[PDB]
Amino acid sequence: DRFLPIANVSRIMKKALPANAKISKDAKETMQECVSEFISFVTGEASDKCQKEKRKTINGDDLLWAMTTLGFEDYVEPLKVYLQR
Amino acid sequence: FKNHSLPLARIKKIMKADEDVRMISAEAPVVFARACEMFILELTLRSWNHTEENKRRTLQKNDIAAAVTRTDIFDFLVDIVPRMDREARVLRYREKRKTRKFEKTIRYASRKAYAEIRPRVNGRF
DNA sequence: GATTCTACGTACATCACACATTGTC
DNA sequence: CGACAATGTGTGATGTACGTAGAAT
Repeated sequence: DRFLPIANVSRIMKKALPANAKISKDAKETMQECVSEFISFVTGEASDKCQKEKRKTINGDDLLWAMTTLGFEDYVEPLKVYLQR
Repeated sequence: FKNHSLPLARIKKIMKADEDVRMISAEAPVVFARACEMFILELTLRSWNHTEENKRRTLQKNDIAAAVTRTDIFDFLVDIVPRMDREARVLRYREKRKTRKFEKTIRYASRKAYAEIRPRVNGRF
């Protein structure tokens, strides 16, 4: 319950790799731990900004400002497009 | 279209581990879904470069560890892999990592009471 | 050791709606 | 400023999609 489901993480990893490729199980476990820790990293930064801006609800723009502050800049712009709902 | 890959409820649980989090918009789990997906993609490719550098067809943990240690955007991971402000924030992140609560915590017990009272069909409202 | 495959068994998604939240006045 | 109004999100119970656990290839 402390990490993301492993089947979905592993399938996402497969989508990035050729069909002939293989993935160690230890690598799958490490990858799922890494993504859960990345989530908590960005969430802590977004919460820092929301406290600094006297807000209590966490929104997408807060997440993206956090991710930009954390160096994942090249992630932001398509995620901005994904936001439109 | 909007039937997502990974579960949103799990992202919410992982978020709620931070005690400085009160309300989570519906936008945030949907954003994090694709954010994590793209993160997986980048990290897997960065590690696959090293796997190819060892002429191997299998991705093992040491490949990911090398990929982590090569690039600074994943410096926060150095504590989890076997190996001027942003770095201080990374250490703040490490300190917050120790203080994580995954226990079911109620924040707006009024909403809880109303939910105990609301009319529910098949458990649904 | 790592993938497919099947059948369990779990945890995700879903609901309505009183007030917390927001930024605007 | 701090109140108005409008927009929006926390909260439990449950069926059922879906991830999990093992052998077998």
